[PDB]
Amino acid sequence: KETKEVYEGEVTELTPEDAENKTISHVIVGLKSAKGTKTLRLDPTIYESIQREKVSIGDV
Amino acid sequence: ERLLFLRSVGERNEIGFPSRFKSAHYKKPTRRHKSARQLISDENKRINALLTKANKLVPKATYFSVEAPPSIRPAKKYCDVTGLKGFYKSPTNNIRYHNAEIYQLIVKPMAPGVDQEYLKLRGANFVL
Amino acid sequence: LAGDVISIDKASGKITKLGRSFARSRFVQCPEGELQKRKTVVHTVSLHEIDVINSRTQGFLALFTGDTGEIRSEVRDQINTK
Amino acid sequence: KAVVIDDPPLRQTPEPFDEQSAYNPQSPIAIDFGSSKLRAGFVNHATPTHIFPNALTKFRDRKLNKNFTFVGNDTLLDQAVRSQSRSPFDGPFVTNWNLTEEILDYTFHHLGVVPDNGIPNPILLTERLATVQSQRTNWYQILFETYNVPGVTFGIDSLFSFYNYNPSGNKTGLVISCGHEDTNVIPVVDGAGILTDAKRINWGGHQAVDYLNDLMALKYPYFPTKMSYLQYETMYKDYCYVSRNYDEDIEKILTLENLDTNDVVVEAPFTYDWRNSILHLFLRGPRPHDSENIHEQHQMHLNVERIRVPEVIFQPTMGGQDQAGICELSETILLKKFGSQPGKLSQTSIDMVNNVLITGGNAKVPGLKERIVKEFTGFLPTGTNITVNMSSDPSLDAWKGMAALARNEEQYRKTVISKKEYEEYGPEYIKEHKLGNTKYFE
Repeated sequence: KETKEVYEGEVTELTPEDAENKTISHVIVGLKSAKGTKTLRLDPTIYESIQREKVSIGDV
Repeated sequence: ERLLFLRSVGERNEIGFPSRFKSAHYKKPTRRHKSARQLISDENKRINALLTKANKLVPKATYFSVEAPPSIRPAKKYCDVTGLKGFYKSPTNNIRYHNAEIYQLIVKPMAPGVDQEYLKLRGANFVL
Repeated sequence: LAGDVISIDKASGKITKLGRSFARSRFVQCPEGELQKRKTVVHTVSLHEIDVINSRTQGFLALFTGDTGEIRSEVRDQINTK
Repeated sequence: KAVVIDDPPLRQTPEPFDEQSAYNPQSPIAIDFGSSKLRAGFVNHATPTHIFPNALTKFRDRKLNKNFTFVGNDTLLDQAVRSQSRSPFDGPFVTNWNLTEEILDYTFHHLGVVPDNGIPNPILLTERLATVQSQRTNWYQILFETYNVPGVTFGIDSLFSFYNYNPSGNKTGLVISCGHEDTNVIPVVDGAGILTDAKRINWGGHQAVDYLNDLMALKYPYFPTKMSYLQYETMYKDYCYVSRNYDEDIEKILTLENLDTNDVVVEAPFTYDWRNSILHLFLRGPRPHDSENIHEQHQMHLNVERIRVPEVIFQPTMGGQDQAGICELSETILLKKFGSQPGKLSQTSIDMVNNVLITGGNAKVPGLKERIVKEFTGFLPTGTNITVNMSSDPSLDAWKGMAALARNEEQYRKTVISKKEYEEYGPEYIKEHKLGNTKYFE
C-alpha cells in the first residue's frame, strides 16, 4: 500500500535560496492551477531535477 | 400645437439675471472654455515646476501616479475584424486576421485609408 | 532561404524543408491555404514494438538492429493490461 | 425558429417637474455630480429625491426671448430638444461653468430652498480621485463666492459606497468601481483608502458605448440609416454580458450550435455555402441572407461579438490603452503590497479579500461578479475565503454613502471645510480625512 501525492500546475515563482556554508540551500516554488496557488519548499535534488527539465517561470 | 406645451413647461423655471440663488456679491467671470486636454498638461507643468523648485520630494497621489502600469504578461492577440483569435497578421496593412476567408474577402480587398480605423480601435493608428 | 516550401511543427520545434518552390532563378508546388491546420495521423503500432519500448533495457533501435534479446514476460503482461 | 425584430428607440417622460416648497433650513443637501446621472436630495431621506441625466440645453425660440427648457428632465419631452442637449461633462472634468451654475440653480429650485444670503445649507459633494488642483480651486470659488455655502466636503464616490455598505468606518476592504467614464480599484485599510496604492483604468462605460459604435460601424460600412448614440446605449445595456472564461468562448462563439441561443438581431427603424462561410455567420448569423428584403438591409445584426464589449475592462489593450486590467491590479494589490508576498498573505490582505465591493453605473452588466470571483480564486491561495459584495442598483449607492456620512455627526465634523478655513488657508487646501482625497505630497 502506498500514497501518490502530485503537485500540478504553472510555476509562478522560482526562487532558490543559497545559504552557503555556490551550493543552494533550498528552492521556493509557487505552483498555480485554476483552483488557486500553492507554495512549496524543495531540496536541491528536486531543484537539480527541475533544472534538468529546463523549467522556467510560466511552465506547467 | 405641441410648441405651446413646450413654452408651458418652460414657463415655470425662468431664472432672472439677478438670480435668487445668489450671494448678493456674485460676479460671474469670463473664464475661457477650457477643454479636457490642456488641463492634464498644465497640471504636469505645475508638478515639474514644483519638483524642480523643491529638489534644488516624492509625490504621494497625483493624476499620474494613480495611472495603472502596463501589464507584464503578453497580451492576447485577436482578429481585427471578427474578434476571434488572430493567428496571422497581414504583412502589407498590418491587420491581424482569423483565417483564409476573412483574408481574401476583407483584408486583401481593403482600400487604403480603411486600415487606420481598424488599428485605431486597437490603439495602433500610426498615422498622426 | 526565400522560395522554400517548408513545414513547421510548433510544439516539437521540427522544421522540414519540403523543397524549393516554382522559382525559375527539388521543385515542389506551393501548398494550399489555411495555414496552421489540424492534421489527423493514424498510427498502427505492433504489440512487439510496444513490448520493446516498455522494456526499459531495450531501446527502439532493437526494432531495427534486432537485438531485443528475450523480452521478459511481465513487460508483456503490463502491455496487455495497458 | 421565427426571426424577431428589435426596435431600439427610447420613450419620452411626460412629467418632468416635481418639487416641494417645505424644507428644512438647517438640513444639508446631498448632491452627486455624476458624469452620467446627477443625483440630488436631502439628508433625512434614504433615497435620492431627484435623478437627472446631468445635461442641459439652450433652446432658441422666436418671439419669446430665445431662452426656454434649460436644465434637466425637460429635455426628455421632445426628441428635438434632446438631440442637441449638451451634457457639459468631458472625460475627466465638466467644461463650462455657467452651465454648471444653471444645473445647481435648477436643482436648488427643485428642493424648494428659499434664499438666505446665498444658500443656508451645507453641501455634500462627490469628487473624482486625484483631482486637478485647478478644479478644486474653481470648485471652492463656485461654492464659496457664488452660493455662500457654509459647509463643503467632498470625496471619492467609491469610498462613499464602501462607507455605505460598511457603516462602521474602520473596516478593511477593496472597492472596484466602474463609472461612466472611469474605472478604478482602491484598497481601504481601517476605513482609510490608501489612495497611494489605488489604480485607474480610463475606460468606464462611455468608452464601451463608443467601442460598440466603432465596432458596429466598422462591421457595416454601408448601413442605410444613422444609428443614434442613445440607441447605442440602449442596445448595449441589454445584450452585453461578461463571459466566465473569455479564451474558450471566442473559439465557440461562432459555431453553428451556439448561434441559436446567443444571437439576437436588432432592427433599425425606417419609414460557397453559407454554413461553411464563417463570414456569413459573423455578419448575418445563423439565418440565410435575403439581400432583397428591406428589413435585412436595416437588420442590425449584433450579438456575434456581444462578449467583446464588456471584456475590455479586463484586457484594456483591446481598447487601445496600454494598462493592466483590473484583474492584474487586484493581483498586485492583494499579493505585492501591504506586507504581502506571492505565496503568503498578510492579515490586511486576507481582510481585503474577505470584503470585496463592486459598484458604479457600469457594474450592472451581467456576469461581472462571477467572472471577478473566478479570476480572484485563480491567483489567490487555496482555502482563502472570497466574498464579493453587490448592490441591487450600484449606481446610486454613493448617494446613500453621503447620506450615511450625514447621519454620523462626529464623522461629519472631521471632514467639514468651512468658509473661514478656506479664507485663512486659501483655495489650495485638502482635509486629509480618510473618506476622500489626500495631499499630492507629504
